[PDB]
Amino acid sequence: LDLAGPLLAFLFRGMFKNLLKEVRIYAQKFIDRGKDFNLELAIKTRIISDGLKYSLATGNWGDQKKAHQARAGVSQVLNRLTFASTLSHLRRLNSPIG
Amino acid sequence: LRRNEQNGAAAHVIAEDVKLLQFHVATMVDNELPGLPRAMQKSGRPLK
Amino acid sequence: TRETCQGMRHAIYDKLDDDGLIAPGVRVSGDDVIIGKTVTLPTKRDCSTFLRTSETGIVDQVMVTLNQEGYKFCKIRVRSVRIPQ
Amino acid sequence: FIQMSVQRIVEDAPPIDLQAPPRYLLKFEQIYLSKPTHWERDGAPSPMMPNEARLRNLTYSAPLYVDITKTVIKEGEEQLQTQHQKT
Amino acid sequence: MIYICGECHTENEIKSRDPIRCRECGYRIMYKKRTKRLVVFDAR
Amino acid sequence: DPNLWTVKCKIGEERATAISLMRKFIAYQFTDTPLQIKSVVAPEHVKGYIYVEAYKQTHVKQAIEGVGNLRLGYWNQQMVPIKEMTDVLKVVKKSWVRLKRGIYKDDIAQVDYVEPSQNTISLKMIPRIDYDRIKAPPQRLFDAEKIRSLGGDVASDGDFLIFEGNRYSRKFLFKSFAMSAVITEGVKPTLSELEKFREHNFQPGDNVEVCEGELINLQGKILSVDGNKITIMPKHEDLKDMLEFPAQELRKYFKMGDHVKVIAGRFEGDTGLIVRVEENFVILFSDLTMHELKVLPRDLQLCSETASGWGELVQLDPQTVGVIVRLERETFQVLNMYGKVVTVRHQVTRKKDNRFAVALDSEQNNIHVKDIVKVIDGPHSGREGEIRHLFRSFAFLHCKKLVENGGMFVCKTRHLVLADNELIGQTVRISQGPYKGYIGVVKDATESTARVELHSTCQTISVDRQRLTTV
Amino acid sequence: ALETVPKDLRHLRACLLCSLVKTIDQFEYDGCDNCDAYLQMKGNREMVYDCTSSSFDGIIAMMSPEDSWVSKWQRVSNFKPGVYAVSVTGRLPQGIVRELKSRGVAYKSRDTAIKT
Amino acid sequence: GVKLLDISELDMVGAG
RNA sequence: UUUUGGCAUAGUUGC
Ligand SMILES: [Zn+2]
Ligand SMILES: [Zn+2]
Repeated sequence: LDLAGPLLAFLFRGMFKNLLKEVRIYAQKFIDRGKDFNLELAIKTRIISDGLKYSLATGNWGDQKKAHQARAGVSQVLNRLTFASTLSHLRRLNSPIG
Repeated sequence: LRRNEQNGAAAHVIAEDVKLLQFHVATMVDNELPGLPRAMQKSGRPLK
Repeated sequence: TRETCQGMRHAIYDKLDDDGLIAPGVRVSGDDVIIGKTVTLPTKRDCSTFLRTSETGIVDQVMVTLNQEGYKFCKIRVRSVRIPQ
Repeated sequence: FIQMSVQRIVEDAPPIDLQAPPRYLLKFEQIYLSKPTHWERDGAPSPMMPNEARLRNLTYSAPLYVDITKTVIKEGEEQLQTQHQKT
Repeated sequence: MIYICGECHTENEIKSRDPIRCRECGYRIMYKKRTKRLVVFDAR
Repeated sequence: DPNLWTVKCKIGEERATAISLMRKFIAYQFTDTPLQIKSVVAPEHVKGYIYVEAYKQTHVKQAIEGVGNLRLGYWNQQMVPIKEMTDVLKVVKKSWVRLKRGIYKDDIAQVDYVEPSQNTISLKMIPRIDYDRIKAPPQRLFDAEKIRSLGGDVASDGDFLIFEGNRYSRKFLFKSFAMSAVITEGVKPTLSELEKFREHNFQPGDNVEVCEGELINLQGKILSVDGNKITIMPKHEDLKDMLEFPAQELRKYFKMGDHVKVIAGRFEGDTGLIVRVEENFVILFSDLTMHELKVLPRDLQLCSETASGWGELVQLDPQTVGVIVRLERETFQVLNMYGKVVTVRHQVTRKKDNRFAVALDSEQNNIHVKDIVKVIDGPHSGREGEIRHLFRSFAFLHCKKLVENGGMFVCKTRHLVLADNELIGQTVRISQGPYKGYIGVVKDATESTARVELHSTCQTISVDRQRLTTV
Repeated sequence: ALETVPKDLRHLRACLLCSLVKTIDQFEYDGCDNCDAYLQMKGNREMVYDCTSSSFDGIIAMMSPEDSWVSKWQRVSNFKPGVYAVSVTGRLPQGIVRELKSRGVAYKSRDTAIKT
Repeated sequence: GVKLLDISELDMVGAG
């Protein structure tokens, strides 16, 4: 049962690889130009922040362009109608069809 | 493609443009093809 | 107003105040306006927020704040008592 | 996830080296988190209670930082190591 | 019109073209004052 | 010989890629990693990819390694076919120019003075500016007073002027620009541009004769068309075979008493019928008017559509309405109630026409729109016209025979003969009836009753206005 | 060598004789890298303006003309490697052409275009 | 392990 | 003096 831990770890691994690619290309630009890149400008924080925010915002899980086969239905609007309903939604576990 | 004919452009580039036009019209009439994958809209959905 | 917005929906607008918002504690039907808001044509036209046209209620609490960008945005909680029927 | 898996993922990531020649090495060493903070239009930090985020349509999120060690080798028998802390 | 700061209850008027801010707290949530229109209730 | 292989490259950076690969070749021609490719081609007008000359694809892949710009072609490559290798290098090709870059892209510019230094040429242009009023556009004449008034970067030497990024102008912009930044061949401006600063037209269905040759005097209907040497396919009279004629051998001949339209000239757009076919002076009369129109044979086409030859009510001012009597490029010819034809701008207001309006003729007979009415008194006495618009004391009459103002005139109506409740949204209080005690707001109001949304309960009900008392 | 290669994209001009593409600075400082001995535009800007073209289409990075069918079609096989132009708009005056012909160099036009 | 920072150690670089 | 207005995949819920 992957809880929030392995879930966020997997998505963080993906987004961190993407950020590594981004900083690689951005550093390569100035390094081939013949000067030192600004490391503060090398990073673009929207890969991780807006990425996780997206993946929780719509329920899609995986890369945003990979939505064709990226499994969705992980992050859901919290059931706020009764205290018992909120508890039951907190502890819910879903088996994919697969 | 019309400009390429009016340019007297090369045959292979014209043929590849014709291939692209073939794929695009086939996708317009049918974006569920068995051949080339589905065309997207630069947003991330196949077109209706 | 009809004299400044040359495109509008037929309804009452006097419930709102000068800020284009309704004061809490006003008893409202589904066809009323809760947020007086309008866009400038490239005079102006309305895109104000009405209530869901199946109910009535009381505008319970109107909160005003700034969004993540910093634009003035408001939430309005509407009460409606429900007697068993 | 926060206390172990983020840090161990960062450790498991390989170092990055680039060639123009100026050779480079990029290393990520330690991770840092503050509490959920909030910046207004003026960019002023403040603590963000979750009710404020729920009310103002914000995201109850904390900033993340990593110390980044950039060691550049100009092929003159030298390794200029500069560390950027809390990036 | 008049609004109440959501933290320290500072009543304050705000114009139609200035961002909201508590005049003694700096807080950035405001609530409208109660309507001054006659409101009545049948007790049924 | 080796074969050319296509490699996808970054768009707009092919020549830089070729320079980089040549530098790489020279930098590794003596090493243990030699580039075994032979040559690199980055054509000028072929944008997006380049060609590499080699005997193998493995040579291509091992040579382009280390080049990021070609990474989209790194995994796979496509060989140019053997028969199309010539086509890689096959290349084809007080005046007026057109500037390339800037906001004046593809704008006609008159070459005023050519600098012999061969760096720039002085060009006369029409400014596409807002005079520093919107920015913090179409062509219009350069207004000196406006940009003097608005201020900003502006320097004045009478008609001579400097403004907004060293733009030079006089009376019209007059600025220097590089010849490489303009096109010095193939502009061909129009007559309108001249004011600012042979042809063949054969259509299918048209009838053409033969003016010379062994097939002279054969009238036939056009089927096809081409540019210069048409090799036409005309369906002649009493001939099932299809013959051949170029553009020069034909002429737009037409028998009398047939539909004719004018393709160009002063008489363009008007339809009609040709009467007598002289040698070259073909005389016709329009469907609108009965005036002689003399045209060349080439200025006629066979088109069977009806003539177009509209009539909208507009407000000249709140005191006087107006009826459009001609539609023009930038103005309306409007005929008003007074009978005075005026010429007004596009930005009069459209009045709500009242098609059910009733007017009285001179004999106390009710008359409505589309009614044929005779004018017995007034300046237009004797005429008879169809009513199209109405006023309190005026009526506009259309008449096809009258060739003036599209047949539209106006006469006074007496010189013709036929041939919101205040209670709405008001807080109220039920002072009478079963609903006494309560408070509500008036949604709808009538003469007798009024809807009230009841504040107390979740309903709205109707009550007599006598039962209401305002707060 | 690298002296033949242009340094930047601005004011690229193609020669009228051998279609050699270079900047105006390189024509001013080096002349023609193939046939300056037959033209002598080094040390004179007006000679460059008379002997080079402001309008060209196509560019070839001729690296190995000895084994290039491209050079066979463009007739640049016996020249040195460099940046050549495929089609060149322009023409030398009659004096320079006559002087070249008196030295045994007939002027073949590099305008290989299909003019309509 | 991941270290914690107090709000006073957050420099005002996010505004610059 | 007359009102308008979106398509989408995903998620949950109800016989
Ligand atoms: Zn406060
Ligand atoms: Zn030369």
